[PDB]
Amino acid sequence: DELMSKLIELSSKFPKPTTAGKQVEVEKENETIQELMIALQIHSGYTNISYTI
Amino acid sequence: MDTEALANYLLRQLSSSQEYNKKLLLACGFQAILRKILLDARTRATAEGLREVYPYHIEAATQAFLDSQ
Amino acid sequence: LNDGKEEPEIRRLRLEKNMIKFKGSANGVMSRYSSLVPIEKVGFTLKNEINSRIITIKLKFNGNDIFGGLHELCDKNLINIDKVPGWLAGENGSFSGTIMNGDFQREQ
Amino acid sequence: LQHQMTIMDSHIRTRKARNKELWDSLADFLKGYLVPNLDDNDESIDSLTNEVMLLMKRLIEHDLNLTLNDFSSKTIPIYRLLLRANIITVIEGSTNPGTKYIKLIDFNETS
Amino acid sequence: KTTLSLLYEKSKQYGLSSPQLQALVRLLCETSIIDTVTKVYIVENCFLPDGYLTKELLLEIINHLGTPTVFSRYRIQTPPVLQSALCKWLVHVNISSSIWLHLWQFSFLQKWITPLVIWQATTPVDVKPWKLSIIKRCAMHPGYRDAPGSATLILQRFQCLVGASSQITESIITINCNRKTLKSHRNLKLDAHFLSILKRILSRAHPANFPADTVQNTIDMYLSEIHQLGADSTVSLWDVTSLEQLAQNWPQLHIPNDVDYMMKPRKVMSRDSLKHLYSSIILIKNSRDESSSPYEWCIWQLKRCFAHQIETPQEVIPIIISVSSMDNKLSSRIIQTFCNLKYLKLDELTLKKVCGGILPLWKPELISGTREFFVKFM
Amino acid sequence: PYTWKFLGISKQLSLENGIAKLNQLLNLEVDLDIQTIRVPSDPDGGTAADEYIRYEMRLDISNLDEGTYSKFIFLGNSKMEVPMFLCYCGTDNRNEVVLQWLKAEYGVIMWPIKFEQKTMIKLADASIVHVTKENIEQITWFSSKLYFEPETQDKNLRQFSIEIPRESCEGLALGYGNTMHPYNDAIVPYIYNETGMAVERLPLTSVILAGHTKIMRESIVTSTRSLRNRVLAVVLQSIQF
Amino acid sequence: SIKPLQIMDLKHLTRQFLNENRIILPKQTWSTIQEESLNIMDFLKQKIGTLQKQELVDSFIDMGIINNVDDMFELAHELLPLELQSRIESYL
Amino acid sequence: EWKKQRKDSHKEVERRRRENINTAINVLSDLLPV
Amino acid sequence: KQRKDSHKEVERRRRENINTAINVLSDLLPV
Repeated sequence: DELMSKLIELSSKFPKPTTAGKQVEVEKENETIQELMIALQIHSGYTNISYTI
Repeated sequence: MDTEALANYLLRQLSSSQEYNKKLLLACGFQAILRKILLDARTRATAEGLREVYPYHIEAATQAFLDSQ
Repeated sequence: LNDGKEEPEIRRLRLEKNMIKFKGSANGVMSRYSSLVPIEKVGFTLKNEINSRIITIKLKFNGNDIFGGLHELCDKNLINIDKVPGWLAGENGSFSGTIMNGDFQREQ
Repeated sequence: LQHQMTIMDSHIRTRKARNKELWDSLADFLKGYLVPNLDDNDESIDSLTNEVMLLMKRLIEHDLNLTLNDFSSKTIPIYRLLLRANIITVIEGSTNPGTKYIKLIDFNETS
Repeated sequence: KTTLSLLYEKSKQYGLSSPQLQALVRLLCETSIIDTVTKVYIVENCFLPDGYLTKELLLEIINHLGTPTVFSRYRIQTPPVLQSALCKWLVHVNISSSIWLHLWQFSFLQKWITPLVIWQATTPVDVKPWKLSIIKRCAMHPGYRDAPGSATLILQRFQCLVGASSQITESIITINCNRKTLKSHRNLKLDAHFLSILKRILSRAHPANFPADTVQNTIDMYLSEIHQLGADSTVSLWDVTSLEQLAQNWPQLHIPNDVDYMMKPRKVMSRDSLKHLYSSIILIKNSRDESSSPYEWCIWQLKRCFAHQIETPQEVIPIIISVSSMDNKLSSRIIQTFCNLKYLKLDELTLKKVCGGILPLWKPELISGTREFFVKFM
Repeated sequence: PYTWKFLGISKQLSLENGIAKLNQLLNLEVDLDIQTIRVPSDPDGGTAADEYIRYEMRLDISNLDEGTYSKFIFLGNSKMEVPMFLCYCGTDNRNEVVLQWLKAEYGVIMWPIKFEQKTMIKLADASIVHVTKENIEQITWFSSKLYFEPETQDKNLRQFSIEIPRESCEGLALGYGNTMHPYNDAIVPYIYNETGMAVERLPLTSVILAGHTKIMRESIVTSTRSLRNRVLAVVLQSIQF
Repeated sequence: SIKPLQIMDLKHLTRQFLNENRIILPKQTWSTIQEESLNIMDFLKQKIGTLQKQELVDSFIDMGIINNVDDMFELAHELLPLELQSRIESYL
Repeated sequence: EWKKQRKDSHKEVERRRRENINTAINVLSDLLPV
Repeated sequence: KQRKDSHKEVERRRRENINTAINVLSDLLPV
C-alpha cells in the first residue's frame, strides 16, 4: 500500500502522456542500401558480409 | 527426375564440360517442348470442358507441333 | 425428466435393470457392454396413427455394436430404461423394417 | 522513475553518418570485389565499374527499366546474376523477344 | 589426413570455441584441395558449439553460405553440398532476418535457412511486402522443390507477426506445394546424441554464460512457434518491446484498452517478460477505482466462470487471484457481490478456490451491514 | 450457403459515433442503418423488455464480387446484464479492421458463443415462424432431421440420426392444438413419447431443416439473404444468465 | 525404347510445371506422351545432329523454343538450380 | 438488386415444387400395401 | 484407350428412368 502511494506520487510528478522529412528519407535510403548490399553480397558469395545499419 | 537425367538420356542416345552443357541446354529445350504440348492439350480440353483430358487432344497437339516445326 | 444421491444397493439394482433388457439376464448370456452378436447398421421406421393420419419417424443407427452402445447410454441416465421398446432393445436384431401396431415387419 | 527525475534534474547525425558509410561501403564492394569477380573483357575494371554505379542508382531508386537488351554485354553477367539472385522477376517478356522481363519491389514499402 | 584425424578427436574431446569455429570454417571454405565429403563431415560432426554462436561466427558462416556463381574469381570456392551441410549444422545449434531471407532463396539452403529467418524475426517491422515477393518468387520458380514448402512457412510467420496485411493465401495458391516439405521444414532436427556433447561443451566453454540449454528451451519455443503457424516518443503500451526502451517514453506512453491481451499469457526482448510488468503498469497508470477497465474485466470474467460460459473455469482463476489481492476498496466487491448463497448453488467448487484466497488478505471496511451478511453465509 | 460467426458484447456501446472517422483507416465509404421494431414475446401483449436496437452496415464497392461480401449485424438490449451480441459472415480483412478499431475504443472484450441442447432446438422454432405485413403469424414448415454423435468407448454407437417428415410434423402439432412453440409440445416430447430417448440429455450435433437453415453448435449456417429478428432475440435470452 | 520417359519422369516434369503454374493432367496422357516422346526424340535428333553450340542454338531458334542465347540461358535459369547456370553462364 | 430478388423467388418456387412431389409420393407409398 | 462415361451422363439416365416410370404410372389413369 505505501509503495503504491509513493509510486502514484512519482507518476503524478511526471508529465502527462500524449529536416524531419529529410531524416526520414535518409533512413529509408539507408534501409534500401543496406538491404541491397546484403542481397548482392549474398549473391556473389562475398567473404566479408556483415551487419549493415 | 531432373534435367540432368534428361541430359544423361540424350547423351546416351547420341552415343566434357561443354558437351554436358550442350546436353543440358538440349534437355531444357525438350522440357519446353513438352510443356508447350501439354499446355496446348490442356487448353483444348478446358475449351471442350471434359472431366478428364483424353489422349486425342495430346495426339492433335503433338501432330500440330510436328507439322508446324 | 426431473431430478439426491442413490443408495449403493439402489444403484446396483438400477444397473441390473439395464442389463436385463439388453442381455436378457442379470448375469448376461455372453467388457460388460459387448453384446452376443455385434451389428453395424440398423435402420428402423416407426409409423403410428394419430387423429386419423399417419405419423412417421425414421431412425438410423451406425457404429460397431449398436445395441451395446444403447446400453451404455442407459447407464448414464441419458435414456429412460422403462420406455425403450422391444425393437430398440435388441429384439429381432440385424433386421431393419417398418413397425406398426406393435408388430415388426421386415424390409422387402 | 527516480533515475528519470535525476535525468530531468540534471539521432540525426548517425543517420547521415550511416548514409555516407553505407554509400561508401557499397561502392568499395563493387569496385573492390564485384567488378574483379565479373572478369569481363580481360578485367577492364574501370570500364566495367562505371556501369555498375548507374545500375546501382537505378536499383536504389527501384527503377523498372532494367532489361537484358538495350544494355551492353558487360552489364549482362551482373544482371544475369541478378536473374539468378532470385530477388527480381515477373515472367519471360513478350514485347521484346529473347528477354525475360524483370520486376523490382521497393524496399522502403511496409505493409 | 592423419593430422585431420587427430584434429577430429581433439575437437570432440575439448569441443570448439566460438573463435575456433569461425577460424576453422574460414580455413575449410578457403581451400578445396581436400575432399568435399570430408568437408561436410567436419561441419556436421567435428564442429562442436559452446552455448550459442556469436554474431561474428554467424556472419562468417553467412560469408561461406553464398552459392558459387560466375562472380567467384576472388571468392573462396565452396561446394553446394558443403553449404547445405554448413547450414544444416546451424539448425542443430532485424538486419539478420533480412540476411537469412536473401540466403534462403538458394536451392541448397532453403531447407535449412527457413528456421533461422523465423528465429531472428520477432517484430512486425521486419515484415515487408517486398520480402514476401522474393519468397513467392523462390516458391514459383521451378527446380526448387524445397522452396514452396519453406516459402509457406516464412509467409505464415510474416503474416502472423504483422497481424494487419493482405491475406497471404493468394501467394500460396499461385504456388504449388505438396505439403511434404512444409511438414519437413516445420520439424527441427533434435539431434539428441549431439545434444549431450553440446551440453558438456556449453558447461565447459567459453564464459559459461548464455547457456544453450536455455537456448534449447528457446529452440523449443522456436519449435512451438513454427509448428503453430504452419498448422520521449509517443507509443502505445505494446508498441514498446524492450524494458529499457519503455522507461524513456514512460512519461509519454499512452495505454490502449485491450485488457485480457495484457492478462492472457533473440535480437529484441520477448513480449512475455513485458506482460508481467504490463499488469503493474496499468495498476500504476490508473489509480485504484471502480472505473478501471481491468478491474471491471476481473468481475466480468469471474461471472463467466460461475455461469460456465468460459471454455474452462480454471483458466483465469490464478489471474484473478493475483489482481484481487490488492485494492481493499475493490477487494470487497469481489467478496460482497459473490458471497451470496445464490452463486453457491451455480457452482460450489469454483466459489471455494476464490473464497479461500481472498478472505485472509481482505480488510474490514463496512462498520455495519457486513457481519450479518457473512453470518448469513455461514 | 452462408456461414455466420457469432460473438458477444460485454457492455453497451455506441456505434454511430464517427462514421466519418471509421473510413479513413479503411479508405472507402461505409453506410449506416438505424432501425428498431417490435418483437412480441407474447402475442397478447408486450412489455418494455422487448425494446431492441439494431445496426447494420457493410464494407464493399463491388456488387459483382459476391464471394467477398460481408455484413455486421448488431442487436441487443440495455437493461439486462449482457447488452448485445454481434454476428458476421465471410472471411476477409474487412471482418476485423473495424473490430480492432473498437477493440481499443470502448474497452469491450469478445468471447466465442456457446450453444447447448437447451438452446439449439429452440432456434428452429424462430426460423420456421413467419410474419406478414399485417402482423399475422403463420408457420412455414420444414422436414427437420437431427444429428446425434454420442461419445463412447469402442465407438459402439458413434452417430445416429432421427428424421421426421413434416407432414407428420403437421399431424403432431394439430393433435396438440394451436401452439406457438411446436417443438415444445408436438415434436421433442413425441420422440421421448415413443422411443424413450431424451433429446436434450443426449449430445446433439446438428438440427437440419429442409433447405432453409443449417444449425450446428459451432456456427449457424443459413441460405437466406439476411438473418431474421426472432432468431437474434432468442439467442440473446439464451446467452443471458 | 529406353529413351522415352516413364510415367514418373513426366510426373516430375509436370511437378516443375505446377511450380511454374498449377496444371492438372491425367494418367493415360502419360503413356500417350511417352509414345510421342519417343517420336519427339526422333524429331529432335533429326533437328539437332552433331552437338555444336551454334548448331543447337540455331535449331532451338528455328523450333521457337528460344529467340537467342539470351533466352537459352534464361530458360536454363528458369528450369534448374543456381550452380548449373553459373556453369552455363561461364560457358555461354 | 431486382434480379437477385427474382432469383430468390424462383428458387423458393422451385423448392416448393420439389417438395410437393415428395409429399405426394410419400402419400402414395403410404397407400400401397407393400 | 478411351473412356466414354461421365457423372453427368448417368444422372440424366436416372432422370429419364424416373420420367418413364411416372409416364407408365400415368398411363393407367383414366384422365
